Amino acid sequence: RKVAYLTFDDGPGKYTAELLNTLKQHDAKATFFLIGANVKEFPDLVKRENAEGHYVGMHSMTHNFAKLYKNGEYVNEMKEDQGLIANIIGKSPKLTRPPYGSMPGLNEGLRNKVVEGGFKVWDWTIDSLDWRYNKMPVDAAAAQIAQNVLTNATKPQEVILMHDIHPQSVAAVPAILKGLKEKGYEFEAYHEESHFPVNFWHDNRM
Amino acid sequence: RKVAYLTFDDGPGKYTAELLNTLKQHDAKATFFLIGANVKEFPDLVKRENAEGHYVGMHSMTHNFAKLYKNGEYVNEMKEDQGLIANIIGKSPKLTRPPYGSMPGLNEGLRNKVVEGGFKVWDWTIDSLDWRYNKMPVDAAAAQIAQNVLTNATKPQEVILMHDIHPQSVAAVPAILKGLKEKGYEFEAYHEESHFPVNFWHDNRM
Amino acid sequence: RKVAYLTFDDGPGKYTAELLNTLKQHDAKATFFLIGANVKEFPDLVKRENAEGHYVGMHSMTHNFAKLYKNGEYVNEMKEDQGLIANIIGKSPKLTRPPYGSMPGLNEGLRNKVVEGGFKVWDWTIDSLDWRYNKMPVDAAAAQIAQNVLTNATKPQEVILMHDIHPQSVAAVPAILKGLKEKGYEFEAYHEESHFPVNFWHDNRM
Amino acid sequence: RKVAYLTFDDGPGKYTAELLNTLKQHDAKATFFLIGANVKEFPDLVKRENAEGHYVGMHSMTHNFAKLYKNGEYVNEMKEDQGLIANIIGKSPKLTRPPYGSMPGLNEGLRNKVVEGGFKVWDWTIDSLDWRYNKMPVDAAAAQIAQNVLTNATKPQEVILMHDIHPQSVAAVPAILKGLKEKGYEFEAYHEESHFPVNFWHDNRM
Ligand SMILES: NCCCC[C@H](N)C(=O)NO
Ligand SMILES: NCCCC[C@H](N)C(=O)NO
Ligand SMILES: NCCCC[C@H](N)C(=O)NO
Ligand SMILES: NCCCC[C@H](N)C(=O)NO
Ligand SMILES: [Zn+2]
Ligand SMILES: [Zn+2]
Ligand SMILES: [Zn+2]
Ligand SMILES: [Zn+2]
Repeated sequence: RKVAYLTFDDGPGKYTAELLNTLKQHDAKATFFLIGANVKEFPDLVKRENAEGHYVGMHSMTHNFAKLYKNGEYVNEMKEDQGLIANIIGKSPKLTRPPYGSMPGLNEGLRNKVVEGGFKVWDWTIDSLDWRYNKMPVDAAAAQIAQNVLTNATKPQEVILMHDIHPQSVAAVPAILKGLKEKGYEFEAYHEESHFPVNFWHDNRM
Repeated sequence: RKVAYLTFDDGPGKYTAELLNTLKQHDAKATFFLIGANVKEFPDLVKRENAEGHYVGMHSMTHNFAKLYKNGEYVNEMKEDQGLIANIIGKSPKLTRPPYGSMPGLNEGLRNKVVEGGFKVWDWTIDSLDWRYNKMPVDAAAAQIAQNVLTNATKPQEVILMHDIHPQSVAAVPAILKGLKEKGYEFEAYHEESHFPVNFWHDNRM
Repeated sequence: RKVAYLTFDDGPGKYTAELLNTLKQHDAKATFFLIGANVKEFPDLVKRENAEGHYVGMHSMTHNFAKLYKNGEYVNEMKEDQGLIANIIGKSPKLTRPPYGSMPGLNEGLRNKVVEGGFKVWDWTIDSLDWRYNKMPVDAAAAQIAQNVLTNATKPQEVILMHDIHPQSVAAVPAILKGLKEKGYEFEAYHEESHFPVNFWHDNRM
Repeated sequence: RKVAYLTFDDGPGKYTAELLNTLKQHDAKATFFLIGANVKEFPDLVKRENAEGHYVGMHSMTHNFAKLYKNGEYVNEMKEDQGLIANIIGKSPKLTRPPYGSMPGLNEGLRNKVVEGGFKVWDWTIDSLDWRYNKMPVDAAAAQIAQNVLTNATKPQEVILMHDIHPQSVAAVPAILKGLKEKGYEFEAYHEESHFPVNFWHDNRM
């Protein structure tokens, strides 16, 4: 069967509640990788995301490339983010989504620490390219983003990269949600017990 | 709708003519990001690149991370470079390719200065890793470099990072051209009028 | 009669146990040259290497070129490393593998002292270059590293240089083990009584 | 048809005349790559080799790995050696044979200088392994060396690596001369107008 994993990064943000409504209204479950600072200021949205059956994973504290990878703080930031999230939803998530992807940032050393810290790493198989259409008219932008993901949806499993801190991104989702549904896809959240590898390194320990 | 953008960096140099010839035989256009000192040493090579339908953009004067980013010479160096190139081909190009990529060197300040200067910044979506294959037979280095490229071309647009200043890179170009062409790609040069953002910062102003 | 001597340097490490299993699974014997710091921290892995029919040789304490060769600490470091290994496996190995190879580091003075100390020296006849392949997907890297080795196996004896301290390296070994066996090689460990010279200096006293 | 290019390195030496006799009486042509100091001390042998129709190439001045490749003195030494030989045989030879082979020593920069200085570079396709049997009974040693090349001779063109500064090598030559002669090989010397590439880098400019 075809399963589609919508993933949303850099949240929560001010369009997240509209997204959570749009998703719920189509009974569609998704995954959110949250930044620590946005977890601090939107505890409600965090609690709601988990409450409406979506997976709530980490996307670090600083979203800073040099700190995470060059200064080796990745796993440390993923753990601190994990704590903040656990304080709200009462579970300690294991799935991380690397800021800027894992390639080339997540070197062999840091990949051991992730494995040793108990974390998984997910990248994506489709880039919605939503960041291109920023600060542009929302509906035109969103329609293009929609077509971006739909025409690249070909494989039995797909992990789609989006950003709910962008209006054109959240606006893109309704057209994506059932356009993908007719191609036979279903919209699941990530489940830890059903982990399968999706990382640029093809590193199957994560 | 598929378009491959071969880009070659740190040229011109002693293999560039052989590469320019390979490009010509295949009627393939591409893009060159030049270092200022090589602009001055091989001024006729520059002419010919632009004369055969390739884009000529800048890749700095010093290629020195500390000077470019920590000290913020970037926009200066790309301007100086631009001037040299203009004096030879007439055009003042706008596109720049950052040494060592934009991430994390081009901070928001420099990025502001870039867009303020009218300049533009390209990174890449495929890294051929061509320059690292320098301690094996050239023909075998070229085959692994071609394979790297051919097996990552998937998106409707691909910006392929290469260097025309290593023999194994230029030797890879024939295999790469034939392979991608099998995959339905066209080999156009960058066009100024037809710009779309391609950078690690996801900053669509540049 | 064709024999392939897989040698693994700078271990033991965190992929070593998995390497030991893959070896064991193909009924294959190999050689390990160990650094002093890792013999101390992975003593079990050392005993297992020996216990499972592999040769356990030295690869110094510091892996530092200036201390080993410029300051002449080579024989000292190999002796200290020898002591550490013997406290674990109960025999004092004589074969050493020079960090960075013997050329040009092991000058005649040090080569004389090596000879006067009872030590043997092995360089290699095939460089897998496996450690250089740390910036691509691990399976892709392993396949190219396999290719490197398979295409250079031409002589009845081949001493292949690898590193069991990198993920892409241990992943390459299955394809190497299957290609070379198909090319007719057998995978033996170094035996001290059967010593034959393999060094860049063509010095057959080592 | 089959042609065998016997090449002898590091000479001339004290068995060179005995080899030149062994060659002449078997109506056999060869190639000698000479060290500058041995050219200085054996002008007769140098003159004789050319006078008797063999090719006389360079093998550098110091035979020092670090000087040649790391300090980039390779081409300088081949030119200084070229001068010495030209003063004897009245022509300036173009073919050089890299001490310790060209891999990895002859990097891309140096391969350009060799190309720009007008030099060619030959490695070999067969290593006689003659250095292993040094200071050993000449008779046994020579027989093994003879077969070493014989068991590795399969291709229409073969460049055998030998050393006429060793007794066991020169003694091996008679037996080699008859194994190859039976396989249909002919023993021609290298001649410059018929140059074809034989180098570990597969750099076909050399
Ligand atoms: N607005 C996008 C900035 C960062 C994009 C990058 N792909 C990432 O870290 N997504 O979570
Ligand atoms: N190993 C240093 C990186 C150099 C390559 C870099 N990607 C670049 O600027 N190419 O043009
Ligand atoms: N310059 C890289 C050093 C690694 C290769 C070297 N031959 C070695 O020490 N192996 O153990
Ligand atoms: N007696 C062997 C010393 C040098 C061997 C090496 N293969 C070489 O440079 N031959 O010319
Ligand atoms: Zn992000
Ligand atoms: Zn560059
Ligand atoms: Zn080592
Ligand atoms: Zn030599």
